[PDB]
Order: sequence, then structure tokens, then C-alpha cells
Amino acid sequence: HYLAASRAFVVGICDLARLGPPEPMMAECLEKFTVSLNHKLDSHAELLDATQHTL
Amino acid sequence: QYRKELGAQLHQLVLNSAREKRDMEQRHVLLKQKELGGEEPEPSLREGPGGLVMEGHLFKRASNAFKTWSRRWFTIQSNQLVYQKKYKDPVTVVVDDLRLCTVKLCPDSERRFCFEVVSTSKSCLLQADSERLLQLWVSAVQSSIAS
Amino acid sequence: QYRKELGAQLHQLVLNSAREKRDMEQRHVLLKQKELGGEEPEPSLREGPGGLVM
Amino acid sequence: PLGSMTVKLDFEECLKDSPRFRASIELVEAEVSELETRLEKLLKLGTGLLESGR
Amino acid sequence: QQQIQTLVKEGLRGFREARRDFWRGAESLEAALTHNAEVPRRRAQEAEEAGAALRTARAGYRGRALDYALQINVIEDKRKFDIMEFVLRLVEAQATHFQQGHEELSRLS
Amino acid sequence: QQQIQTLVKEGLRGFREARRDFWRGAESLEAALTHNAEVPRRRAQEAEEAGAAL
Repeated sequence: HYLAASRAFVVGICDLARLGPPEPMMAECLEKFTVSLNHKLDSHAELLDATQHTL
Repeated sequence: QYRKELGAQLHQLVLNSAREKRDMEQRHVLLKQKELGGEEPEPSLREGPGGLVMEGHLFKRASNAFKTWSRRWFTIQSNQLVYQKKYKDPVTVVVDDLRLCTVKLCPDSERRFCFEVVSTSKSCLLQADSERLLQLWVSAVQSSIAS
Repeated sequence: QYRKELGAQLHQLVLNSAREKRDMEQRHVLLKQKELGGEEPEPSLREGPGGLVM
Repeated sequence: PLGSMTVKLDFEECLKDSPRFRASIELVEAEVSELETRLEKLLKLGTGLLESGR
Repeated sequence: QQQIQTLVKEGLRGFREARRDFWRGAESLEAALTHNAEVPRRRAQEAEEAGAALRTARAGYRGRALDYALQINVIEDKRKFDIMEFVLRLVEAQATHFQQGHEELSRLS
Repeated sequence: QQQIQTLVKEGLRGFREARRDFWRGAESLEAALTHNAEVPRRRAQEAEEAGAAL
């Protein structure tokens, strides 16, 4: 529920980004910040998969 | 590391902007005080792909039963006069040809700044915003009648 | 006669005004850009009828 | 320049009042309302994330 | 609160008030044109008075148009930065959280 | 029509729009003071941010 809550919040920051102009700082930095956010959600998913295994 | 490096470019960038849009505001009060114009926008009679072009606002009379006056944007191009019915949508023809038109300077009319263009298939009364604009729309049709 | 004489003073008076309140506006954008203060109003500790007032 | 509202607003016809200019004033606004709903959707999701987090 | 709420709360106020007066001036311009066109040519003084108000309408509408231009021109630069700032502050708190938890990692190990 | 109607129609618009924003700014100032006063002294960065908005 937390990872899905986050995952929907990171899509809302993404939506700004395609609305805006597609300039180098927006185009590359703003995208590298938000993809690192999604990467971290998936890794954290692997920890809830491994907690479940454990339990 | 990325955050603190970008974030540092971000504070100066927006200081840069803060100066920028104030500079713009400072030119603007200078524009309003010193250079701001009360005169009507003036159309231009200048050569294009096929001869002289002019485009601009005019008043005309509607096709309703009261014949009520209304403002539309008119173009003279390729020995034709058309009127635009919406922005980005096909135009409608007002006079089929200009080489077959005559141009009425209407000195005994009640209506002010008006002219009439009368062609074989079609006529149109029209009315402009200034004595300059009358003479400039009457001369553009009059060069057009000589094409 | 009174109408045309006063009425003549009236057109210049309001031209005078038109300049006046624009001058005021021109100082004001200069005030806002250059001299406008973000700091709090500061009280003053100064002698009156019976000693110091604030 | 390359800005999203820049490239669909006509500075050039802004004193001149063409149907183009009236079209740009209208056209640019649609992004303004868009941007305001997306800002609002981000605030709602922000409390959802705060609620589930806690 | 610092960013997005401040942004929707403060940041479209001065542009929408410039939009309000600009379309009021449009309104003023259209009746200005209306009163300029419907006068008869015999009533010269009255028509000159009506055209003087049109010189008013047209000028001050150019004046209103510039303000709209200023204010749209501010929000194009402003929109990008504020939301970049918001994302800056997001991954900042993350970096700060993993580092506190990484810092005692040796004691845990 | 030229005078009195023009006068009530045009002539209080720009003052009432200046009145609207001035009292909005008053509103803004009062919450600005409100957020400046209620911060604790230990939370220095947050308080400095709130005083910058003031």
C-alpha cells in the first residue's frame, strides 16, 4: 500500500515534466531523479518479498 | 552529490530570473509612459507570391432580417476578396473577382468611414475605423481593379 | 461667458492633473524597484511630556 | 526560445490584436488549467502518501 | 506546504487579475469600436468625442495586454524551478534517511 | 452617458481591484506573522524560511 501510494505520487511528479519544455536540466536531471525513485520502490519490493519468505 | 550540485545552479538561475523579469517590467512601464500607442493597427499593402496582399479587420452588415452590423477579418489576395469565418478553418469568398469590381467612396452616405465594393456577381458594403483606413482599403481595391 | 472661461481653465487643470498623477506613478515604480523595504516597522524610544515614549 | 507557454503565445501580435493573438490568449490558458489540476492531483496524492506512510 | 501549496495558492493570482482587467478592456474596446462606428458623419463633435474614448480603450488595452505578457512570461520560467526544487527536497530527505541508517551499520554487523 | 454613467462604470474599477489585492496582502501578512511567531527557536532553518516569506 505504501509502495503503491509512492508509485502513484512519482507518476504525478512525472506529469509536470512532459507538460513543460524538454530542456537539458528537465529532460535528463528531472528524469534521473524520478527513475531513481521508481528503482528504489522495486528494490524495496524485493525486501517485502524477502520478509514474506522469511515469515 | 547530484542534488547539492544542481540545487546550487537552481538558486543562482532563479536569482538570474528575478533580475530578468524585473528588467522586463522596467521596460514595460517605460513602454506604457513613453512609447504606448492609441492609434488603430494599420494594414499593409505589400507584394507576396502573386502581387499585393492586405489583411485586416472590417465591419460589414449581417444577413439576418434586421441587417445588423458585424466585424470580420478580410483578406485581399490573387485578385480576390475573402473573409475569415473562424481562426484555422476554410475562408468564404466576398467578391469573386476584383478586376470586375468598382469602388464607392460614398460622400452622401449617413454612415461614417464607409465604402462599397460592387462586382458583377456580388456586392458588399463595408465600414473601417479611421479616414486613413478607408483610403488605404479603397486604394487597395483600386489597384486590384487594375490587375 | 462664465462657462467658456471656467471650462477653459478646466481642460488645462485636468491636463496638469494627468501629468501629476503619472509623476506619482513613475516615483512609485522607482520606490518599489529601488527603495521598497522588507524589514519590520521599528518603534522609537524618544522623550515626550514626561520622559521616554514607545 | 524553447518554453512550453513561450512557443504557443504570440508576443509579436500582442500590441496588434489579431485573431491569431485572441487564439493564442485562449490556447495558452488551457495549459494553465492543466498545470493547476496536475498541481492539485500532486497535493492529494501527497496526503495519501503521508496517510499510508504513517 | 512550502512549495506546491504556496504555488497553487499564490502563484496564479496576479496573472488571473491581469486576465480579468484584460478581458474587461476587451469589452471596453468592443463598445469603444461600437460607439465609434455607429455615429453619423454630420454629428462631427460627438463622433470626435467618441473616437477620443477609442484612443483611450485601444491604448489602455495595449497597456493591459503588456501586463498579461509580463505575467505569462514569469510563469514559464517559474513552473520548472519550483517543481525541480520540490524533487530536490524529496531525494534530499531520502539521502539523509539512508545515511543515518548506514552510519551505525558497522555496530549492527 | 458621457459623464456620470462612464464615471460609476469605469471610474472605481482600478481602485476596487487595488483594494482587493491590498486586503489579500493583509491576509497574507497576517499568516506570515502567524507562521513567523509560532515556530520553535530550536528549528532555526524552518524559522529562517518562514521569516524570508515574511
